[PDB]
Amino acid sequence: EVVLHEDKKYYPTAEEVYGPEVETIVQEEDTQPLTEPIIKPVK
Amino acid sequence: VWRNTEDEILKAAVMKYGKNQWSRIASLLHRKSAKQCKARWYEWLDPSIKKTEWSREEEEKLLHLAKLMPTQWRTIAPIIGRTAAQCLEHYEFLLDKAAPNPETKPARPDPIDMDEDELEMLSEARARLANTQGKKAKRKAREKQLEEARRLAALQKRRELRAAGIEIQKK
Amino acid sequence: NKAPAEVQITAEQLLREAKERELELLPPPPQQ
Amino acid sequence: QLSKQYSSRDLPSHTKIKYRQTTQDAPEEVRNRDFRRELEERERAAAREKNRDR
Amino acid sequence: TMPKPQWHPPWKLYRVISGHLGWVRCIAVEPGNQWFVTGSADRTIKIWDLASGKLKLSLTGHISTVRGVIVSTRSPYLFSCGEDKQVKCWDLEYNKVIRHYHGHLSAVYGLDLHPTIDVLVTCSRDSTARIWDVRTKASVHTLSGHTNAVATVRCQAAEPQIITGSHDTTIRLWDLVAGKTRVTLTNHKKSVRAVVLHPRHYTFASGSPDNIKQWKFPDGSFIQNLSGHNAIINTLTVNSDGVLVSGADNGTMHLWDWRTGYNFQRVHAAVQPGSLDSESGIFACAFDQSESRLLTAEADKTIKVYREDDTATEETHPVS
Amino acid sequence: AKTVTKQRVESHFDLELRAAVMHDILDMMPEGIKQNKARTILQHLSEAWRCWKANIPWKVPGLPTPIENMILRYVKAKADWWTNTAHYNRERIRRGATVDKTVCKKNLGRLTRLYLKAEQERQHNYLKDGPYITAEEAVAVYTTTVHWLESRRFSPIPFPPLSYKHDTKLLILALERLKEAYSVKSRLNQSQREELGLIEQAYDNPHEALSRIKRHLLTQRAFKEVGIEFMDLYSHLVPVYDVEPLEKITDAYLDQYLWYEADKRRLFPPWIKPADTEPPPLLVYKWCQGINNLQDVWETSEGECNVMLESRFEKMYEKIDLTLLNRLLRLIVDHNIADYMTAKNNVVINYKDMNHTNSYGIIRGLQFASFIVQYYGLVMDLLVLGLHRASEMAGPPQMPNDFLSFQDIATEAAHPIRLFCRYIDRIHIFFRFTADEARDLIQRYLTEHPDPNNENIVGYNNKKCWPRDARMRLMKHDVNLGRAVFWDIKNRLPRSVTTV
Amino acid sequence: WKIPPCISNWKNAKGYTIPLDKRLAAVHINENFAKLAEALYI
Repeated sequence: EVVLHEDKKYYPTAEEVYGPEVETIVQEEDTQPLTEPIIKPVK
Repeated sequence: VWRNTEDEILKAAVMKYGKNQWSRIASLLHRKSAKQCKARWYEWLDPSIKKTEWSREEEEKLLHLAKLMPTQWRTIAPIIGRTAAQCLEHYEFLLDKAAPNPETKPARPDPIDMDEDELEMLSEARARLANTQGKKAKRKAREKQLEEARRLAALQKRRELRAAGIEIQKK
Repeated sequence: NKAPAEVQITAEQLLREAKERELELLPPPPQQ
Repeated sequence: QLSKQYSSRDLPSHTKIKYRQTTQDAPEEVRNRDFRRELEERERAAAREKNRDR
Repeated sequence: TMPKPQWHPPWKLYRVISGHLGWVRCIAVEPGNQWFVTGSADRTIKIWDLASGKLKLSLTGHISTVRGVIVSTRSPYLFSCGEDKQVKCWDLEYNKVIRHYHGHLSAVYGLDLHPTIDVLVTCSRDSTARIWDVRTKASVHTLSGHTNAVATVRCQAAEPQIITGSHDTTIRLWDLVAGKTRVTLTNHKKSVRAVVLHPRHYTFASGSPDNIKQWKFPDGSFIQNLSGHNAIINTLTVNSDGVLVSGADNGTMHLWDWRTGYNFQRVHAAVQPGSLDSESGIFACAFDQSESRLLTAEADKTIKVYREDDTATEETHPVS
Repeated sequence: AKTVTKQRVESHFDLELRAAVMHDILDMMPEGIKQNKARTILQHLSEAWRCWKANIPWKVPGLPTPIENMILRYVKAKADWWTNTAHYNRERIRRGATVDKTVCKKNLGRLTRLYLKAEQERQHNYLKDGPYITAEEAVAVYTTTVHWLESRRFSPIPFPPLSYKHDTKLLILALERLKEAYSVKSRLNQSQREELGLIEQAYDNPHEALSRIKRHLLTQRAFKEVGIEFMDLYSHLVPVYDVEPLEKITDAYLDQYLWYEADKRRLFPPWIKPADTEPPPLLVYKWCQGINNLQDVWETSEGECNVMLESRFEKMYEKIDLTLLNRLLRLIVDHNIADYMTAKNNVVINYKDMNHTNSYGIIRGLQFASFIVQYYGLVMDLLVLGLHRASEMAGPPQMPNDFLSFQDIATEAAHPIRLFCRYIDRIHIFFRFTADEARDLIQRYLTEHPDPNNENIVGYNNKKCWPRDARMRLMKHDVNLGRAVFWDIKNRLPRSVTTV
Repeated sequence: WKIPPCISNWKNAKGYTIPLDKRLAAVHINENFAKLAEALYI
C-alpha cells in the first residue's frame, strides 16, 4: 500500500461528487467534420 | 572571505531592494558576485536562521534523521530548522564526543583604521540607499529649477527691456 | 594597522546616514 | 461632417440576406411544432442507441 | 401578504457536460430545438446536441473570450461577439464567418437580435451600444449615454425597443428609430448585469446584487422586489409558466415564482472534480424551446442540464 | 478603433482581465465603503500571478475571504490561458510551422517553468508518501547485487592513496576535458572566466590542486546550488545542469579515477555497451553478426521461433533512491567516496527565481553520473537476466567472455535469452524458443491476460517503413508470442524502481 | 473589510525600505523511511 506518484489520486471522481444517477459526458474532440453543414441547404 | 562591513551592507541592501534582486545588491558590493551574496544570505544572514545551542530534542531528532536519510543534509536541515552546514558540523561533533566555503564562517570584524576602499564603499552604499528617485524624472526636477531661473531671468530682463523703452513682442 | 575596531558599522547606521543625506527634498520654490 | 475616406473592407459584400427556407426551420414550422414530445422522443431514442452501445 | 403562489414542481440535475477549456460564458438554443451552442473563454464555439449531449462541432475564429452567441430565427445565421472588440456572423450552411461588424472600442459584453427587422444591437465596455444593420455591416446608431461599461442589452418588437443595463447601476429604455433614451431607472445600487423580458406580459425584470426588481412597460413603472439572493447575479431567465431562474456568480441558483415573487427552490450545485471551491459560478442559463430543460454554463467549464421533477406534489413540497 | 492583432494579444488580455477584476468585486462585493482600495487589490492580483509562476505558496495574513476567492479564481483563469498557449505553440514549433524568434524563446521559458513546477511537486510527494520502494524489493535488490559482486570476486575500489602514481595523469585528463568546453575562447562571461582561472592555476601547480581534491572527497558533504536550463531541440527539450568550478574539478577527477579503476577491476560485464572498444556502427555490425552466428538460428523445421525485443527502462534517472543508492555504492567503493557521490546529488536546483531541493532522482549534469547510471543499470541487468544467465554470459571471472560470445555451445543454448545488449538505458534482447517453451509461455500469458476476442493483433505496432512484403505478418500465434514475451519481461522489474 | 498592502519581492517601484520581518511574511516525513532504512542496515 504505497501509491507511486504515477497514481497519486487527488480529486474524487465524478460519480462520487455528483451522485449515482447524474449522467456525465466528457466530450473532447468532436464528431461530424467541419465540412458538414449544420443547416443543410435545399437542392 | 566576508567582512562585517560588507554583510552589514547586505542586510540593508536586502532590506531595501527585496529578496530577489541579487544582481543589484551584488553591484552595491565591490568584489562580490550575486551568487556569493545569495549564498551568504541563505546560509548565515537570514534572520530566520538559528544560532543557538541544540536542545536535547534537537540532537535526538538530528541523529534519528541522519540515520533515516544518510548524507542528505539539504533534505534533513529544514526538518529540524537549521542550515545544512550547522547540522553537518554538529553531527560530526556529536559523533566524536561519543568517540573552503566562507559563506558559513562568521565575519572578520572591522579594523581600527578601515582601509580607504572599505570607507568609500560605505559612502557610496549610503549614496545608493538614500536615493529612491529615477534619472529621467530627476532631470525634469533639475530642469524645473532651470526653468524658474529662465522665467525669472526673462521677466526682470523683460521688465528692464520695456523699461528701457522698447516694447518687444516675442510673438 | 589592522586591529579590531571599537564599536561597529551596523546597518541601521547606514540607513540613518542615507536618510539624513536628505538633500533630494531640496530647497522650496522661492517666494517672490 | 462626412468623410470621403473609405476602406478596403467597406466595399459591398454579402449584399443579400439569406432567409430560412421552408424546410430548414422557418418561423412557421417552429410556430407550429410540439417540442416537448419531440424532445422526449429523441431522448429515448438516444438512450436506446447507447444501451445498444452497452 | 399575497394570494398564494402557484405551485411549480422543483428541478433536478440530470446531466453534466464537460469539454471546454475555459469558463463557459454564453449559451443559446436553436429555433428548431435540436442543438445548443456555447461560447467559452478558450476562444472556441462548440455546438452540442440537445438530446444526447454529444458535441457536434467546434468553431474557432475568435481571438479572445467569446462573451455572447445568438442564433437568428429568420436566417441561418449565428452571431457571436468577443472580447477582441469584434462581432461576427457565421453562416451555418458553410460553417464560416461571412460578415464582421467593426467599430466598438473595447470588449463587447453582449448582443441581441431584433425579432422582426434585421438589425443587431451590441453593448460594450466603451459604455455604448450600437445598432448594426445585419446586411450591410453599417452602424446605424450609437446609443450613448451610460457612464460605465454596458453590461447587458435586450431588444423587443413592441415599444420601447431596447433595454440596457450597465455598470453605473442604471437601466435605460431607448427608442430604436430616434436613437435616444426615453427612460432612466436608478433604483439599483449595484451594477445591473441581468435583464429579462416576460414572454407574454409586457413586463420585465432586472437583477443586481441588491435584489431583483420588476418593472412594467413601456415607461418602466416599478412593480415589486424579489429579495433573498445576495450574490452577484449574472443571469435571469424566465419560463413561459412563470418560473424565473436567478443564477449567481458564486454558483448558487435560485428559482422563483414570477408573479408573486416567491422563491421556491435554491440549488447549490457541486464543482467538477478538479476544481477549486472558489471556482463555482454561473455565467449563463437558457431554457429549452419546449421550456422543459434548463441549461447552465458555469465557471468550472461544465454545462449542467436540469429537468423538472415529475414525481412530486403540493404535499410533498408544500409552498410556504 | 484598431483591431487586436498579434502583437497586442497579451497586452489586451491583461487590459480586459483587470477591467473584469475591477468590475467584479471591487465594486460589486464591496462595503469597504470609504475607499474600496481597488487599486491595491489589483496589486495583490499581479503578485499572486508572479507567485503562481514562481511556484510559491501565496497567503496574505488578513485579507477578506471574498477577495481571496476572487483572486484565486482569476489566477486560475490566467494560468489556463498561459499554459494552453504553451501547448499550442509547442505543437507548432515541433512540427515546423513558425520560425518567429520571439516565440521560440518565450516558449522555452514557459515550458521550463512548467517542468520545474511539476518537479517540485514530485519531490514533495516523495518526502510525503515515503519511499516508493518497499523494504522487500530493496532487500532483494541489495542481496542480488552482493551475490553478483561476490561471485565475480570483485575487489572494492579504495580511496585514492597518498602517493598514487597516476594522480597527475588522471588530473591532466580531467582538466583537458574541462577545457574542451571553451575551445572557442568566446565572449564567455565572469563565471567561465573564473573557471578558466582555476583550471590554469591547477595546470601549473598540480599538488595544491590534488591536496584540495582529496580534502574535499574526505570531508565535504554539503554543496552549493546547481543551475538548470533547457536546450531546445524542437522536438523535445534537454535539461542542462550548471555546477560551480571548484566542485567541477573535484568531480572530474573523481570521475576519471572511478572509471579507470572500474575498468581495471572489471566491474562492468561486456554487455554494458557504450563501450570504449567500438563505435556504434560497429555495435550494429557485431550484433547482426552475432545473431547470425548463433547455432542453428535460421532453422524453422521443429517450429522454433526467434524473438527480438527492444525497449527502454522508461525513467531510470528519475526514480533512483538516494538511500538505496548510497547502500549500493558502498558495496563498490570506499564509504567516503560513496558518501560524497550520494551527498552530491542532493542539492538545490535553481532557475530564474524558482528553487527546490533534489531528494529523489539523479542529477545527470554531474560528472560521475555516467558511473552511477551504468552501475545502477548493471543492477537492473541482473534483475532482468538472473544471476545464473548473467554468469553464463559474462563467463568465469578468470576467463571473461567477449561482447557476444559464450564459452561453449552447450551453455549458450541452455536458455532462451541468447543475446543481450544494453545501451545507457536502452535494452535489446534476442530469444530463441522451442515450440514447447513458446507454447508454455503463451499459455501462461493467456491465462492471466485472456484475450478471447482476438484483439491482440490490434495493439501490435509495426514498422511502416519497409514494404508490406517485408513488415511483420500478424498471425495470432506470432503476435501472441510477442505479447507473451514482453509480458514476461516487464514482470521482472518492480514498478517502483523502473518500468517498461 | 480592510485590505492589507502588498509588499512584493519583485517590484519596489518607489524604492522604499521595509524591515526584513515584514518583508518576509506576506514539512512532512512519512514513517516508512524508518522501516526501509533499518531493513537495509539489518
